[PDB]
Amino acid sequence: MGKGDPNKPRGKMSSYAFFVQTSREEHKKKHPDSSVNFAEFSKKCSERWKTMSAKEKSKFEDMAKSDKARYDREMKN
Repeated sequence: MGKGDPNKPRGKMSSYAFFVQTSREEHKKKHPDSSVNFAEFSKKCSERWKTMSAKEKSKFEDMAKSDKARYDREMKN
């Protein structure tokens, strides 16, 4: 609806975005000569994120809501 703005801030994030952001940071540790683009990796992380349970996904859902609520106390109230 309205993410990129000229002066206003941007939208919020989510747990699905932190998954590829945290899974990509743990790739260079064992992938110095490997091209892991977003699709070449987001395709594999989706197979695990879709099978992951609430016991593991909770670690990403708690980090996404922490920033998602911060946007409510920025332009409104």
